[PDB]
Amino acid sequence: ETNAVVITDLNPLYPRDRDYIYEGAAQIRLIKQTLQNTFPNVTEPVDIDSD
Amino acid sequence: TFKIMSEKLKFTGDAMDVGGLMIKNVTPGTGDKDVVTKGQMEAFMKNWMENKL
Repeated sequence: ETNAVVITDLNPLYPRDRDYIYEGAAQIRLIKQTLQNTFPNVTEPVDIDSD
Repeated sequence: TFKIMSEKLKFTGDAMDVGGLMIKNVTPGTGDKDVVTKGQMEAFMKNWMENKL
């Protein structure tokens, strides 16, 4: 499932259905590292003020 | 920058900063302390109290 993406580029239309999905744990690591790289500062991000 | 504005939580009328915005570079828009200097030049040097007044 690719690997080196840190620009919030996660392809969701290329998995597979009968072969190995022994990457769902690895997907979680890939998802987590993308989130950490984009915003490496998260303690209480209520600062949206949607209005 | 993000963390400080979080404690604000009241920015609804755009900026509404509690400071005085003590920085600016140029333009007849936002006014620095040079407005007073600009005013006296216009009032004295060229508009009201001209030379030989």
